[PDB]
Amino acid sequence: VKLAGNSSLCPVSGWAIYSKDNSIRIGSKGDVFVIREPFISCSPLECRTFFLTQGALLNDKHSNGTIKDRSPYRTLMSCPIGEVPSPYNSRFESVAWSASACHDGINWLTIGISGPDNGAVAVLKYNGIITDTIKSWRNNRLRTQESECACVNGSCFTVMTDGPSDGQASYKIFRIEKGKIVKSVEMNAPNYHYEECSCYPDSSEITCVCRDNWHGSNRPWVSFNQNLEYQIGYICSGIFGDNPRPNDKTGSCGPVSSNGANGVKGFSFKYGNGVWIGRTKSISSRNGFEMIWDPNGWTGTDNDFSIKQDIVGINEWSGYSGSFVQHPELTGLDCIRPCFWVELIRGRPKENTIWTSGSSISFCGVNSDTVGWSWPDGAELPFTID
Amino acid sequence: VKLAGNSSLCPVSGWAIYSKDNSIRIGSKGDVFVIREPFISCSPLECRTFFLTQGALLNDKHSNGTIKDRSPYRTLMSCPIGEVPSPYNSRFESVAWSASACHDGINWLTIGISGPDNGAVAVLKYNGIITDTIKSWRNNRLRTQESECACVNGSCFTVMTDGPSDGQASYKIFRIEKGKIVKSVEMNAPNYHYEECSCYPDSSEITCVCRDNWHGSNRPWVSFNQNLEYQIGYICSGIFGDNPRPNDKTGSCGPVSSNGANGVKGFSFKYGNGVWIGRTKSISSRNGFEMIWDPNGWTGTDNDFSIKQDIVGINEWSGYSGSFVQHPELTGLDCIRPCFWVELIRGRPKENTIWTSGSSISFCGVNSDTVGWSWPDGAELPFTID
Amino acid sequence: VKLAGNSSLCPVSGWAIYSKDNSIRIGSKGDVFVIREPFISCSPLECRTFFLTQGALLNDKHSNGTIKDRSPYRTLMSCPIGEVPSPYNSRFESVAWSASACHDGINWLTIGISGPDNGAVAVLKYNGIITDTIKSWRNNRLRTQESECACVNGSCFTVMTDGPSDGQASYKIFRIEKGKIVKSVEMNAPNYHYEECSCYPDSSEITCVCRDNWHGSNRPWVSFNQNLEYQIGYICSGIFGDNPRPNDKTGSCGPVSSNGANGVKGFSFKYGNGVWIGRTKSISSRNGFEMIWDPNGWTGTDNDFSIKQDIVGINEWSGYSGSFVQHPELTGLDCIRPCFWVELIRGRPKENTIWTSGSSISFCGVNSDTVGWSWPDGAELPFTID
Amino acid sequence: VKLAGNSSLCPVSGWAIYSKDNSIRIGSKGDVFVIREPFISCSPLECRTFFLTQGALLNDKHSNGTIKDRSPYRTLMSCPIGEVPSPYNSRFESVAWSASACHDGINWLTIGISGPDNGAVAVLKYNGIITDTIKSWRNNRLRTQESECACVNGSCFTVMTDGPSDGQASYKIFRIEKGKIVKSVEMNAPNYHYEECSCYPDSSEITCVCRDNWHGSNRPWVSFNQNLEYQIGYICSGIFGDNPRPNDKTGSCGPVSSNGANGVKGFSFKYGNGVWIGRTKSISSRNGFEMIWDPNGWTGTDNDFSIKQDIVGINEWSGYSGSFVQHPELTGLDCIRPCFWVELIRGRPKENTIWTSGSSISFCGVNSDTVGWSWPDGAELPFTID
Ligand SMILES: *[C@@H]1O[C@H](CO)[C@@H](O[C@@H]2O[C@H](CO)[C@@H](O)[C@H](O)[C@H]2NC(C)=O)[C@H](O)[C@H]1NC(C)=O
Ligand SMILES: *[C@@H]1O[C@H](CO)[C@@H](O[C@@H]2O[C@H](CO)[C@@H](O)[C@H](O)[C@H]2NC(C)=O)[C@H](O)[C@H]1NC(C)=O
Ligand SMILES: *[C@@H]1O[C@H](CO)[C@@H](O[C@@H]2O[C@H](CO)[C@@H](O)[C@H](O)[C@H]2NC(C)=O)[C@H](O)[C@H]1NC(C)=O
Ligand SMILES: *[C@@H]1O[C@H](CO)[C@@H](O[C@@H]2O[C@H](CO)[C@@H](O)[C@H](O)[C@H]2NC(C)=O)[C@H](O)[C@H]1NC(C)=O
Ligand SMILES: *[C@@H]1O[C@H](CO)[C@@H](O[C@@H]2O[C@H](CO)[C@@H](O)[C@H](O)[C@H]2NC(C)=O)[C@H](O)[C@H]1NC(C)=O
Ligand SMILES: *[C@@H]1O[C@H](CO)[C@@H](O[C@@H]2O[C@H](CO)[C@@H](O)[C@H](O)[C@H]2NC(C)=O)[C@H](O)[C@H]1NC(C)=O
Ligand SMILES: *[C@@H]1O[C@H](CO)[C@@H](O)[C@H](O)[C@H]1NC(C)=O
Ligand SMILES: *[C@@H]1O[C@H](CO)[C@@H](O)[C@H](O)[C@H]1NC(C)=O
Ligand SMILES: *[C@@H]1O[C@H](CO)[C@@H](O)[C@H](O)[C@H]1NC(C)=O
Ligand SMILES: *[C@@H]1O[C@H](CO)[C@@H](O)[C@H](O)[C@H]1NC(C)=O
Ligand SMILES: *[C@H]1O[C@H](CO)[C@@H](O)[C@H](O)[C@H]1NC(C)=O
Ligand SMILES: *[C@H]1O[C@H](CO)[C@@H](O)[C@H](O)[C@H]1NC(C)=O
Ligand SMILES: [Ca+2]
Ligand SMILES: [Ca+2]
Ligand SMILES: [Ca+2]
Ligand SMILES: [Ca+2]
Repeated sequence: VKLAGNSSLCPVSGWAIYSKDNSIRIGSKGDVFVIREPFISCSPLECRTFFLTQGALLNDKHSNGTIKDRSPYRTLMSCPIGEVPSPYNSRFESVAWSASACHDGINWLTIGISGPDNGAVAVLKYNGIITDTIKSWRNNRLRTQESECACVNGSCFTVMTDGPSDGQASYKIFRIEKGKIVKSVEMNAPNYHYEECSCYPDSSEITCVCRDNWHGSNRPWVSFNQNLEYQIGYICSGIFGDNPRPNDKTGSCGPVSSNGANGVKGFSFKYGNGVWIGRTKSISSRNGFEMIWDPNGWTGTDNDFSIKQDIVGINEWSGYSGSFVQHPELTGLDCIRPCFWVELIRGRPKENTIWTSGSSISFCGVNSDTVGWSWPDGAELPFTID
Repeated sequence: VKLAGNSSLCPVSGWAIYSKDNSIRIGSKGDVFVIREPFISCSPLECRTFFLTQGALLNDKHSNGTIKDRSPYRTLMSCPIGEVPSPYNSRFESVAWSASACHDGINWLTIGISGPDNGAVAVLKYNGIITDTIKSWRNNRLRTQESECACVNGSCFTVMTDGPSDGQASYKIFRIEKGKIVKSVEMNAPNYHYEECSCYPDSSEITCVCRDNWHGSNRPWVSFNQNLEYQIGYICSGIFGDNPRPNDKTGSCGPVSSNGANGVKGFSFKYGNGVWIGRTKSISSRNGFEMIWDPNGWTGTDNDFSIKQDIVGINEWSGYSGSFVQHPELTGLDCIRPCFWVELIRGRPKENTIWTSGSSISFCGVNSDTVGWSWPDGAELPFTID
Repeated sequence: VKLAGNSSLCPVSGWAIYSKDNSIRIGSKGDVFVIREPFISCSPLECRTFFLTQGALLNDKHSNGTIKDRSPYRTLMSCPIGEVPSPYNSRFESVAWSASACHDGINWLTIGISGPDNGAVAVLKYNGIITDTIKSWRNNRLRTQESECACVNGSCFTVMTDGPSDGQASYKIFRIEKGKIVKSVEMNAPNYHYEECSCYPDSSEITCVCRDNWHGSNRPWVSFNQNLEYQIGYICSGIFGDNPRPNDKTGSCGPVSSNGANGVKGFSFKYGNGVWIGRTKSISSRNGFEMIWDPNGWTGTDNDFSIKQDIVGINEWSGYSGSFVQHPELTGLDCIRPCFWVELIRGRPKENTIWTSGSSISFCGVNSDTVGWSWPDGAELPFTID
Repeated sequence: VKLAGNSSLCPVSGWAIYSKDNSIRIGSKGDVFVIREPFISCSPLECRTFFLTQGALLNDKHSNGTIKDRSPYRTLMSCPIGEVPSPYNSRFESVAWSASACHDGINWLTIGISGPDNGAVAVLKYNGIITDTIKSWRNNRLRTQESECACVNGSCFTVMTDGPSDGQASYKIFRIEKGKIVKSVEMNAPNYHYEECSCYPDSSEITCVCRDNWHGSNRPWVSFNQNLEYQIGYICSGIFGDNPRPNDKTGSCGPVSSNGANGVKGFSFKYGNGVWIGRTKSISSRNGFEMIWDPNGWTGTDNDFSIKQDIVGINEWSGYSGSFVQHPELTGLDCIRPCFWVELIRGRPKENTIWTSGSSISFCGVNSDTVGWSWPDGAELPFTID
């Protein structure tokens, strides 16, 4: 049966570890894909890890990072959560160098973008069958979430960006039913910048927390109903969630220009005026990870926080991170449980290898005892191929 | 339930990318079969990639291409679409050095031809159980589609050739129910030459577009009803569909003798007087691929065209290509969707290796926005074993 | 539903190739078990390949044939027919250095013998659960079929041997329901010798064709009803079915002493006074394979034959061979279809390697066009490990 | 449906071999995890082998045993019984360096403990969904069974220890329904020491046989009803069950201090005043294994016994061992069948390698004929990586 999506988020005091795949450790000898963007999404039966690959395995010559991000070889694929991304346990999903995926309760929806930078096409599959497409409307690198879309009552929702990572781009929200786009709207957001949105349902509404690559070191957000009537803003907290970023001062409800260029895929959970912020430990590099609870960090600008839980050690490698949810139809709970994944990037540019790949850890929000720690990748680099 | 097969082909203005397995890139380290003829066919539940193997893996000594094409080691096998053809994810189908496969809605039908050059036997399996055999009637390399067969109303249909690739041969159309041959007819086609037919259903009828290895650089066709009452011809378009071929001149509704010797497996879709032609970019070798819409190419002789969409770049390796359809019982559409696959041949004879294998890309016909590009194999040759 | 087993064997004029796994060819690089005794058995849903392994893979040091046949490491395992015996696609069945398996229509029965030579225990599993055991009654290498047992109307049947391979041993027939032995009888067979019986159902009765290791170069048989009331004899045909054997003279309805010592696992199909004999092409070594039809070879002693079909070339490697059937509950036929498998042994003692393993080919009996040929192993020995 | 758990243990006169995975032998070439604690547990449909991994494979550099036992990389995973623990056939369960698992009849319950030594958290999953957490209450290495938990009437039960392995610690019994902790009680057991409990159901009650790492060379026990009303004691038999241990003298119903320091995970089955003791053959190291029936060993102090059955030879490697049961809902029997597994440890500290891993053999209790033998690991050490 289709997901209702009408209950609020679960109250969450801590994050319990849910999975760890040890991809790069195992891939040293085993046949494991070189991957990026290991996002998680759940059906009413299971939870899956989606990822992007150049069609190359670790410790092989083809893992040579000479190929561009947006290449003809890049594919979206999925494996069971906690298992390694192997050609022997992965479903092929779509040919894509930018992707999104979500289950409406009946079938899997996957959004795969491929093609040239000046005319990329996003191909929509529902139950493995192509059901719709969209072409680039600004002819400048059509790109999407790199994490799960959000589904409420048989409609799934996503956000796409067309334009520069450098300045003003064009941002669109989409409403999708059974793989077919039934409504879309462009966001009136001058001076804002949206990339790689983490989106989730909450009381029949979707909230996305994204990445400003232009001039924001805090995170932009967009929230909308099913008719795509939206509000936009930035996370006001002085606890800045992007990377790179400055040290924590008083925040802003607009874009924080200080160290605002570049960014990393991220997420955050809104609870009234409060926010659960997932971010790196390092302000300048992709090192460490921590969950921080600010009871007024959504609308307030002060840099005060009450709860902080360690996820990845300051000296260890992290990277991309995204939100994912588990619905009452899967858990049997009365609310929608918030969860998150972290990509643990190893190799270039930070380390002396010829390749780059990411590990995967994930955590679920629970209202019971938890603990801070460090769950890093664990691979000993460089590898045999280097 | 049985596939009805009584609706028209879907109107198609473009081709969206459906799959890419990157199998040769992955097969550098991974345990992937050395394959040829990666044809796709679909059940009402899934789509599968069938292929032929010498029973050898990439980067192994057994992949040494000294063994003849019609060896006793050759086997037909299948794997899920977009995944690598590996011994760990492949389903064994039949012992064959020539094959065809299709799903009637209830069960899989596979046709595997093996045996000596002068007395080959086609073994027919319905649901993996041997249900019939056909013996070579002209004692000269009995051979079939290397592509999916077509099914209508609980009957599946195929074309088989017995005789030389050098001149006049014998061609038979077959009607199959539950894996049993219920009716066959020999085609009365002097001066014609049919090999490796790409066949598809359309309004309760089957259309095959084949390969003239004798004296034709345009593609021969045959079409028939359920009682096997047939018509024959060639594609009249000046846009020549075979390889090798001459440059585009005024076409012919018979065989075009210019560079008509030899060829490559191919396909085309008929829409009234018009034709969707898929072909290589080079006229001499198997390089590049493109889709061309000629509104008057089926029956008209001129070499004008409306639409052209790139698939594989001019300097990139292509090879075999074939058609497959998706029935409304799979898609929920009102028509039968045309799709196609391309084999991307790497190694001998063109490249300095000891082996030869094909990669896989597939596309499906949509009436929404698409884009031309190049989706090539991508493996760095030679390999360790070379 | 449970197999009736009450119809007669299918009339068979020829043998169509059913499978070929190319194990040793693929195992050169891939992770494939070193195997012996690749027998086939079928459930109403599928057909499976069972095999014995020392728990070692090809091209690995552990494949060193220093270990004895009846060791603690030997396990019975099964993989889908035509697929390679890999740790990634094989079900574990039982710890055994001698085995049998059959499906009664409801669940799998497996018989696994392990333990010391002077007190071996056969463990009976039904649906993976241990349901019964038998201990060695003569304390001399308790051993069984090395091929499928036979099931008629919810009772499965097998034959076990306890005693010397050198002279008179003890032979017992068993009746098994839901994995539990409900009746057994000892065979009153002085001067006879039974090892490695190939057994099949036929009109509610079981016929086994076995291997005389003592002093018979023709094959002994035993046939019985469901109450285990049995008849015994030898195949009278001058076309001798064992290996080693003499050249074809006039036969005997008793044991043929000439070249009677040693033997090979084999099979034969009784049709009234006639017999389908499967045997090697070489009289002294395990080379080649052929099917021979003698219209009076069961009860008559003359060495005349009307039909002969080549399976494996005279210069190629063969080995063990067994019978298997497909019931009307699987095929939809009115009779029980006879089929057979051949093990293609490579390595020691015949070849200069450190190991020994077998390939697998199988054939089904059909009443339509067939052909003789040679489908050999195909591996290039010696391997890297040697 | 829920497992009733209200019948008695089956009467058992011997142990028949159930499985052997030969994983270290296969892992020489194959891609097999370096594992510890290969405990077995059964659903009403299948039996599975759970295990812990550092996320490393055999013959890889990552298998370097310098990483601590309670690392962040440690994960609980499962595979079908008798198959190798491979990344290609293993199901991810939880992130854990200490674990327990059981099936209540409806769904799998897994318990995975991870986190820092001073604040470990037990994460409970029902059907793969986090349902509860328990935090370390004594802040000293919270740890559990390393063996299956026991389920009765839709409730599952486990034992957890918090405190030193050096002296007095804290021990708690837990009652779990649908993955939620409904009741727990602390054991009032001064002078006692419980670790790594092997627990099983019997007539609506649970009996655990554990490891005294403090000052006991005989095994401690605890037993309780559904309300967790418990009894405690030690196994009085002079046949000592732990390792290290002294030679068999007069026993004690309290802790036997002689060689009582340290130990190994083990199990035993209670039958009234009698006990089935599984133990190592050596008294100093982890070598050999045997089953012993002492008709008065549970409550009596003498060191006499009736039955003894060999499992692993005196000079062969053994290690951890634990109990698992098969309920009547799986077997169709009238009682609850006792079974057990043995871990076969190869490598450090005993052997000159860089790694440590365990093999797996399992046995089930039958009332029919059995035989003593030796079923050892069998791998030739050292390996290429050593
Ligand atoms: C990865 O790719 C790079 C770029 O193609 C390779 O760099 C080459 O290194 C050799 C050194 O002998 C030079 O001769 C080439 O000219 C380099 N190429 C370029 C474009 O500068 C590198 O060898 C590759 N690494 C692999 C395959 O492991
Ligand atoms: C194609 O054939 C299908 C199935 O044979 C037709 O659907 C049937 O149409 C008849 C006509 O009244 C109905 O009685 C049945 O209820 C239909 N069956 C199903 C399964 O739908 C369909 O009409 C045909 N379409 C055409 C002719 O275009
Ligand atoms: C592939 O097979 C061919 C032919 O069997 C091998 O070529 C041989 O190479 C030798 C020199 O090493 C030459 O004398 C001949 O041309 C070939 N021999 C024969 C008997 O034809 C080639 O070595 C093989 N490649 C492999 C196994 O990697
Ligand atoms: C297979 O096993 C045999 C027997 O153990 C090994 O033979 C040994 O060969 C070496 C040669 O240096 C001798 O030193 C040993 O004494 C031999 N053993 C015996 C019992 O004679 C052989 O090396 C093994 N092959 C492998 C592991 O590949
Ligand atoms: C063990 O418990 C089972 C299930 O609770 C008992 O079986 C039930 O017994 C009651 C008693 O009349 C019947 O009403 C039900 O029909 C039974 N249910 C099932 C599923 O069989 C069983 O009696 C108990 N066995 C004992 C007490 O030894
Ligand atoms: C396993 O890990 C250990 C410790 O990290 C490695 O041992 C090192 O070896 C060097 C000499 O090569 C010695 O100086 C030290 O004893 C160790 N170094 C450190 C920093 O502790 C060992 O090489 C590793 N084995 C592998 C990777 O195979
Ligand atoms: C959520 O939706 C379901 C189905 O529409 C409804 O039954 C339920 O009352 C809703 N829950 C709310 C509004 O809390
Ligand atoms: C929920 O689903 C029903 C069923 O289609 C739909 O009609 C209704 O609009 C929905 N309610 C929402 C979206 O709140
Ligand atoms: C075989 O058995 C079935 C069920 O017992 C019966 O219906 C059928 O008549 C039998 N076939 C024969 C005797 O030919
Ligand atoms: C076939 O099965 C029935 C059902 O159990 C049995 O009663 C009868 O004896 C059988 N008939 C045979 C074995 O011919
Ligand atoms: C074919 O479909 C069924 C199967 O034979 C038959 O009943 C029906 O009349 C036929 N329909 C056609 C030929 O369109
Ligand atoms: C436990 O089983 C069910 C579940 O609570 C309950 O109805 C029944 O009364 C109980 N039976 C016992 C404790 O034996
Ligand atoms: Ca930024
Ligand atoms: Ca041609
Ligand atoms: Ca003999
Ligand atoms: Ca102790």
